[PDB]
Amino acid sequence: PQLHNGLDFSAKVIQGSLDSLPQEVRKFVEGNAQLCQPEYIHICDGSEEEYGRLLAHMQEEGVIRKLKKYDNCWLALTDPRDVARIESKTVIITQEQRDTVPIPKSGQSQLGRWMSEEDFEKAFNARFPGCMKGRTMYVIPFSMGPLGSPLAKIGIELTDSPYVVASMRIMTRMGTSVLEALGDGEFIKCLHSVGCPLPLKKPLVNNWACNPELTLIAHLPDRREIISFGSGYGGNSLLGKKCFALRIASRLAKEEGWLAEHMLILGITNPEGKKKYLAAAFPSACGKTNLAMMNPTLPGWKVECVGDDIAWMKFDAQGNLRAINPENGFFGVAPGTSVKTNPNAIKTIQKNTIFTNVAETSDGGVYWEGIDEPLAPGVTITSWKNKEWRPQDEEPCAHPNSRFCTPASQCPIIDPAWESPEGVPIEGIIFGGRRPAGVPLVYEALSWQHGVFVGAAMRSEAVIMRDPFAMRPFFGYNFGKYLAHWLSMAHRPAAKLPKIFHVNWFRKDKNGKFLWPGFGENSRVLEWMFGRIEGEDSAKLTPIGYVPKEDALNLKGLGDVNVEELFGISKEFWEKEVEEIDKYLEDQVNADLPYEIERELRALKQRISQM
Ligand SMILES: Nc1nc2c(ncn2[C@@H]2O[C@H](COP(=O)(O)OP(=O)(O)OP(=O)(O)O)[C@@H](O)[C@H]2O)c(=O)[nH]1
Ligand SMILES: O=C(O)C(=O)CS(=O)(=O)O
Ligand SMILES: [Mn+2]
Ligand SMILES: [Mn+2]
Ligand SMILES: [Mn+2]
Ligand code: NA
Repeated sequence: PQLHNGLDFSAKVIQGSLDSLPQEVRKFVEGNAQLCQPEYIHICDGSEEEYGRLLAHMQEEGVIRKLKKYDNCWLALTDPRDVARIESKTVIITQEQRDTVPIPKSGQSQLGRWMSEEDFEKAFNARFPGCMKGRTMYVIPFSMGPLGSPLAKIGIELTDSPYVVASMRIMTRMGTSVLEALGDGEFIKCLHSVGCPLPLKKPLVNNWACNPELTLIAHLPDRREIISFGSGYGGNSLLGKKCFALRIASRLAKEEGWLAEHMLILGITNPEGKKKYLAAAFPSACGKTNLAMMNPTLPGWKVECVGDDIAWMKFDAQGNLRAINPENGFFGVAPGTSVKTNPNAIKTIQKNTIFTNVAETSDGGVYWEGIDEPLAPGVTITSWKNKEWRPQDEEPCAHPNSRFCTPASQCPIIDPAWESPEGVPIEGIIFGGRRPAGVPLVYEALSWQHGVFVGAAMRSEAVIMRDPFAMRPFFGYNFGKYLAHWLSMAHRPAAKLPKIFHVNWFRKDKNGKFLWPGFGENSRVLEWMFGRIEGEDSAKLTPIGYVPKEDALNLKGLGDVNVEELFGISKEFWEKEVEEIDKYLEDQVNADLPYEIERELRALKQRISQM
């Protein structure tokens, strides 16, 4: 088979074996080993020992610190240049631009960023050759969704970051059982490098290898490849999450008749013990995680979490909309997480949890803005920038996009069906964002077509930005075709279309205070939705859809909440709103805008005119 050694990197394999790997997985590893020139190859087995030893190695290297207050919890602090998903360096490669984004009239699309094959190939060749010199290439075999669910898909991530390996063990199902379940089946090829070959040319900040200048997160859906360079952070480096499970998957979903969405999934149970599942799409930093593991204030009600971020949904042969959480953990925002805003998070993150860019207490614990847990006198705080921090410093102690990475299995209210291979049946879909004015607390769509329009029309504070379906950063293909795909669900055989709602937690009076207390009190909104799905006559028709009737919302124990301002619908506001939606859709979607969405816009405009 060889004149010399071939492309045989067997000699550098430090765990597992290239002979054990399926043939196509072997080619992927060896081809990229030849390209990236790692010193060693580590094939991940997913075991506790591997995990423990990896964490101890990172500990030795100064990459993570042990949080000695908790049971097996860890803290990573990044280079301040590498702190979040970067949309501007995120691209999708296709033959035709129009398959990736609609061609905007104004010239700049907000619906994705296309790059040509030719331009990507140059970018790739300027980055990856030799990029892993002196480092270990980890081979991470992972399943998005419960192992052997008919809805689950398998990936292989190659990375030179141990932090990514650890984080992927929490956020996916990874190891030898995935390889065994995979066999000779297809898989998504995920390549990641932090982009800092040894010896280091540039100096390392906070022991966090990254390369901001060359950062590029690419998707090649026709090759089933995700190729990410230069960032070690979250959605840029944990390739199963946004890159696979939203961008690549949304495209697969369209081709195969299912849906891959930026949605939490929760089970809600009323005082009678009657149970329904709801899916909800809010943009990043707009409260999915708070809702997904809500502690409902209303007596007798019970919320259980299936997932807090991604939903894969498909109508089964019975016509129920079946949803799975393709993730295995929560990669949740840390700041804001108190006992009051999110008690079930506080209990999940006690053990086996990795923290990134939060502050550290002198007694080995974690701190962040809005934690609402005062410390004993004498307890001092090390910031996320590794410096001493008093409450009267100008800066925050934790970065605003600082995160925890915690196993889903540890959540006290994790739903008993959260790993059922068939998924949970969705009966309602909720859209929402941050709107300080105009938009009531809750309303219900008049039809599937109106509901799809409601999704398409979503807007949210960062400056109120457009974020249709909470998917603006994540569409794997043409948004217009995405809308067509959603609308097509109405013509499926026996499909039982969920009720669609829109919510707004963030409406404010003219002094800028929140008109609604929210958090646990949002169970009062979910009550209404529950009843409306049941067929109850609790709804009054308005121009924008159905709102709750007077006294239909249980406001017992809230007292003097202003229903007037909170449910108010202004003609003047909504005239402006429809005009802005019209111009956006005309500019950003144009020829790919489905007729039915145009019709809903014309209908909404007409209903508003009659006010
Ligand atoms: N006023 C109000 N704010 C809320 C509520 N729920 C969440 N928030 C706010 O939303 C933020 C937390 O939401 P995140 O966890 O960042 O949002 P997310 O949707 O999980 O974001 P990703 O994980 O990045 O997708 C904090 O600023 C909270 O104050 C609510 O019911 N009322
Ligand atoms: O931005 C989001 O919606 C996230 O969930 C965080 S990340 O996975 O993109 O880093
Ligand atoms: Mn070393
Ligand atoms: Mn998200
Ligand atoms: Mn979240
Ligand atoms: Na560090």
